[PDB]
Amino acid sequence: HWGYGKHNGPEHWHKDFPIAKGERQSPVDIDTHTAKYDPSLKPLSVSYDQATSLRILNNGHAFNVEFDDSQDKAVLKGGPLDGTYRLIQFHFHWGSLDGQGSEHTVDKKKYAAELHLVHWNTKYGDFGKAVQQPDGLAVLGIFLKVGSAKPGLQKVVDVLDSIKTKGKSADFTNFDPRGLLPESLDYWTYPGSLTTPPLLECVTWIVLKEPISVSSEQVLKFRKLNFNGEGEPEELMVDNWRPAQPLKNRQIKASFK
Ligand SMILES: CCCCc1ccc(S(N)(=O)=O)cc1
Ligand SMILES: [Zn+2]
Repeated sequence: HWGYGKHNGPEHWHKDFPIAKGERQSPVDIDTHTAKYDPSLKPLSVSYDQATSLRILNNGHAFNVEFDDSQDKAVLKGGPLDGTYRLIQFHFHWGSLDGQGSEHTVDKKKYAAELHLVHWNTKYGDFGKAVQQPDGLAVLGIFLKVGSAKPGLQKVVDVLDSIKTKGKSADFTNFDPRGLLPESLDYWTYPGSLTTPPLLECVTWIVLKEPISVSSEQVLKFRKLNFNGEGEPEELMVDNWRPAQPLKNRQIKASFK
């Protein structure tokens, strides 16, 4: 029954998921002055040209755009990563107001939202086995700020009316996630965790420095989704973000000088 409310939110999660107080939890604040350029990072490769989206689902916590990950169709390689990581889904976290919503922060700045493109390490065969490994997942995180509209987001925005409540899904084929990227692939990276229960410490985080701009109308439509199921009291799906967690014994590395 975890969620984002006062009675089931991030400050309660540790009771059922004690790893919430672990040594490599996410998100974190990215102190840009302390992060260090790492010459050992290889070029990052986002290869999404053959992506096969399938479906969009309101899971009661966010909405996921799901991909066919039965072959190496959309993959992430390079950067800090060893081997090949296959795209399985993306989703967002967002706020009730434009001044909050991101999970990672940059010098304590909160963005209006944060996109997570979730990938699993193909050496482990399936996502469920990958999440049991310290290098099982790679999540590409992209900040959203409110300004001009992001054209490649509009197809997502326009289907949300059909998945308003928890458990609803809709066909979402032929969506191109390349339309959600910014121009630059400059990034910060560090070892962390899933940001929702079960909070497993299996993620290499790659957080892009350049945000994408989305319009006020686009993010307003995110905020019309519901956490609740159909026929239940309406609880707007807003503020579905975990705050920054202690950095502990970690260093954030930058891909750029
Ligand atoms: C075991 C199922 C895990 C699903 C899940 C996938 C990704 C994230 S996030 N927000 O990108 O760290 C959270 C949860
Ligand atoms: Zn996420």
